[PDB]
Amino acid sequence: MLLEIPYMAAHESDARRRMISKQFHHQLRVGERQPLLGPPESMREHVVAASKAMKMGDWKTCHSFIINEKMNGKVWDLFPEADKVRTMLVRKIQEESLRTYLFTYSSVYDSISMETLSDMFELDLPTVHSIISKMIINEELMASLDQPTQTVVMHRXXXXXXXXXXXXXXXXXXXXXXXXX
Amino acid sequence: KQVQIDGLVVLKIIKHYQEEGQGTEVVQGVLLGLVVEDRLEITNCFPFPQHTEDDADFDEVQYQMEMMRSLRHVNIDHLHVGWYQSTYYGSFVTRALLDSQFSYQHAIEESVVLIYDPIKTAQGSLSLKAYRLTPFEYMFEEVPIVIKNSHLINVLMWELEKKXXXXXXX
Amino acid sequence: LLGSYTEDNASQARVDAHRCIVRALKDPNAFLFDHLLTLKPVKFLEGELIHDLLTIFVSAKLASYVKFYQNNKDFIDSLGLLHEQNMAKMRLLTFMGMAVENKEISFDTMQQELQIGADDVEAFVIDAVRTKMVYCKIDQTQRKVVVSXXXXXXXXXXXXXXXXXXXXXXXXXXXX
Amino acid sequence: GRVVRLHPVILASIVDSYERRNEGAARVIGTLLGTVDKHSVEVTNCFSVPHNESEDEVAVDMEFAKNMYELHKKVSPNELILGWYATGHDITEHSVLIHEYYSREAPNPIHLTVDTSLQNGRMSIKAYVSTLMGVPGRTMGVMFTPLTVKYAYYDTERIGVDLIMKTCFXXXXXXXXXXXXXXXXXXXXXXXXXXXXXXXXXXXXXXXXXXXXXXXXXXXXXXXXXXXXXXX
Amino acid sequence: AQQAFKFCLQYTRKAEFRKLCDNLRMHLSQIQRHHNQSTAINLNNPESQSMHLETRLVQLDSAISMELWQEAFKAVEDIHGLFSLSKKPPKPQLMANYYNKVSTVFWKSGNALFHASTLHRLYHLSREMRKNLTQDEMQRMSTRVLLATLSIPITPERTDIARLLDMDGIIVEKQRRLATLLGLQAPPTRIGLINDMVRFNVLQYVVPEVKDLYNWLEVEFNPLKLCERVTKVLNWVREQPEKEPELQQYVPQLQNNTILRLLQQVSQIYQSIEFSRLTSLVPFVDAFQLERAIVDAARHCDLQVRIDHTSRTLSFGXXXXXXXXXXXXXXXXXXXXXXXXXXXXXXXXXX
Repeated sequence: MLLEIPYMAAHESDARRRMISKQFHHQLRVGERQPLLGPPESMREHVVAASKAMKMGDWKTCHSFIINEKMNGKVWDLFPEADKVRTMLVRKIQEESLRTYLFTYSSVYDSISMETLSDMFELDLPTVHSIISKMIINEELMASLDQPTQTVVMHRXXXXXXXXXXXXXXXXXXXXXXXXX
Repeated sequence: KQVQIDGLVVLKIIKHYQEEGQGTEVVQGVLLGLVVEDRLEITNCFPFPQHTEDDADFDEVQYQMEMMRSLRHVNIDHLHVGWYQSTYYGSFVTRALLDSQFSYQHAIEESVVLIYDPIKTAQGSLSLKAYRLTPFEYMFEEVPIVIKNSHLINVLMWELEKKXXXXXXX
Repeated sequence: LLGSYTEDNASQARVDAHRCIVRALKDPNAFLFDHLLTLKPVKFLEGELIHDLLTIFVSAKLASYVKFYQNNKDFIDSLGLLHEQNMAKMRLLTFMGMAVENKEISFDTMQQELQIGADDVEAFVIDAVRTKMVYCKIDQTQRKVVVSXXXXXXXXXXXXXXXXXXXXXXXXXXXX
Repeated sequence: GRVVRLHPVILASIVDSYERRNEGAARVIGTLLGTVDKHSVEVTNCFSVPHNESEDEVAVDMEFAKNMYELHKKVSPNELILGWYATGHDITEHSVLIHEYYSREAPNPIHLTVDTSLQNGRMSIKAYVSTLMGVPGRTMGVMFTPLTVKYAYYDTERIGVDLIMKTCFXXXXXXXXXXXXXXXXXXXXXXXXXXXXXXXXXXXXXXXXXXXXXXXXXXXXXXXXXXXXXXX
Repeated sequence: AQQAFKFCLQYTRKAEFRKLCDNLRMHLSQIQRHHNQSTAINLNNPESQSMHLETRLVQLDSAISMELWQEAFKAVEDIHGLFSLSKKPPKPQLMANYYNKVSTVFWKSGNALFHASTLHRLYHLSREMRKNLTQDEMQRMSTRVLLATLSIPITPERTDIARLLDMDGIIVEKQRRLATLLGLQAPPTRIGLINDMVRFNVLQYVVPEVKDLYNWLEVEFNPLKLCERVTKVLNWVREQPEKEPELQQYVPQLQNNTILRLLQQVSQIYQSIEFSRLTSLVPFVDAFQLERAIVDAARHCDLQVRIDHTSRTLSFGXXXXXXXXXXXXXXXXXXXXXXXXXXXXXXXXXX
């Protein structure tokens, strides 16, 4: 979940910088195509609800659901350190959910506030700015951050994109030439 | 008053009448289109099946409803603006045809009756007319029919013997 | 509607003119009152209240009503609830007066003449009666509204020009 | 089959079908009727179909085919269901799959593309039947065979066409314009998603050298750009 | 069978209950095959069916009580298919319990239209029985039914899109068969369902506050006054023991509907409104939850927005481009109005 969700979301974003596979992804797909959607009972359904909650950007809901799926399962109760892992997972989920949020909502948002985002994801700014900048640089996202005012920018580039397309076309042509030969 | 008849409407009416003529059974159908201003646009038609019944009561409302619904999935989605028939008798021989028109007029007072003659229609001479009832007086009168074709349609028609945004704006 | 009202004014008893004036000034499609005001029956001094209403709806703004409210049936309008339909119309007519003088209208000026909240202001501009009356572009960043018998004459001239323009466009299409 | 003849009515019917919607981007689909029992397929009538395309997938109304055909049969049993048409102007990626659907009604399926935009004067029609040449040592692969077309008319229609060419010899549209304006007021995001799509198509082609899919995507992107220009 | 199901409920044997149900399915499939064979149970006979139907009814009940909702939904169609074959009517007692179960299933299912339908089916059936019945229940049930219909997610479909593609929603609903399954001629809209709510019998026993709410939101909705009206109306519901109970469980969807309407109306009123003002204009649980709602409304295409977090402003549409196509869209509307007006004038000409 933690691994494949932000990469899925981005794909939903359609930036498609990288492709990632997340376990239990197939099960989630089956649920979506299900005629009936019940409130979670089996553990995979609690995990599932946590996933969709991550998609919509409610991290609190997601954290809640894992316990709810877990409680019937007793899955997290079988570890001696369970508290520690609860808080640790709470943090990692905070991070990845912040990522997911940013991925899905960058379409309609041209600009952002690191202070508000920091408070609302319960993630200190040092983490926020880091995650966002890292990701943007890694995915080649047309996004710009002013560290001084702590603000972000998106929704752009056209000229560059066209240049890329041209390159691809050239490649295809070369291939055809091979066959012709 | 003017009835504008489209390319497919005119060709379907001539085709159907001639097919009807081989049958020896009179052919009727419905005209689809738009009442614009006084003027009426006939953009398409469809044939009604041959009935044992003559003139009025010929119409099959189950056939009509099915055909209209299936066309609607089709783009045109156009009001029934009247009916066409092929009737041999001339001139103005039959009383019975007119009453049909009264039924159409009661449904929609703007309705038009077109009559085509598939036997006397010959190259250089289409024999067709369009009528409405009058509102010692005569019962009905005839309005001349013009033809509307797009530039695309004109090019298409020229393949015989070959040797959308715009329309909206207009 | 002007036709129907003029025909009625010139056939009905003079006693029916006050009600006709209330009807005209409450009618959703009517913004021009000059032809009605100019009617000889309309002209008469005795229907002083009616004449005042005509001046108010033919020539004045919302401000002019406020100035004269103690001598016009503002109170009667309040009792009736007629005024709000009338109040709305006078505010619409005020926008028309402003647009005659200037094709760019600052929000601050409108609000004072409007006597309405700036946030609301756009809503009032937004409302359809206003839209039919006026076509304009709202500039929130610059806080302005760009709004590009006597009036009828001018309108006529415009219409003629408009037709010519449309013809040009059609001609081009026909060519293609 | 060696060749195809098409009646002028079919050309005009396809154009009329396309015209009512008033969509440049949209491609309309329907049924053709006539006689395919000889080496010359004669296309003599047609009717429109409800049709929608989402992504690769497209929906055709099977019940509509059966119900309209049944009425056609009551008018004239001589005009058999022999294939389908669309407004093109070119073969599309989904066409071999759509063609497999029409095969159920009749076989072999025949596809008439009617270029209702009429970019090329010589042909308003391209005709195809599905067949596979095959590869030795490998399973046969389906493909469209291009058949020559001519426009021909029975006497009735000849008379009709000559009569029509004698002199030579809006709310929906407004709504469409509004939609175009809305697209324009949004085109910065649709640009960036058409840039990606274009790249995708290129990728597909590369794989082929999938290729067809990529090509289709590229075409779609181009179409979307053209529609943006027309709106402007 | 009845004994077996009671066993499953009493000992929470959920895994076995599911298997029990499947066994019952296999048994019934056999009978149709069996019927051709001699000595087969006669699915033509009413007593035989009444027994089978009675079992499936209980299957639905236990399913709900064991919170096995997916199994519940499967058992509902099991029940449905038997009712179609059914000649003799079921006991209204056992039938009303059935509908009272469907309301729970569909509340959990998130299918609010089916939820309200099931409520209505139960109300129509509980009105008859008891022959003498409490009026205090008719009060709360009718109110519940009505509130659940106001509380339904907006069914509105865009005009521009529909003509071109006839497309609305995501769109996909795997519980679509169920509408046909409830003897409904077709899936309804919330406006349609409401009209039944609109009808006096639902209205007559309906608490007054809800009728007012319906006015405030569905009849004459004005953002500049909605907050006040709701503030004065919400006190009354809380005080009532029964009204509050009906109300407590619909707070969320109701709030969603109201806020959706506020966002749409603000989209109509403004072009670029301050984030402070927009959030301020419509009440929210939290400022950030309000932003969440606004984006959700945008994704479901009830509004198009661009949110600039830098300046704290929201725009309901590069800058000049967005103004140009807004102008075009205004001009178009103006033309339409003029055209329509001309038509009206034609009539005046005759006068």
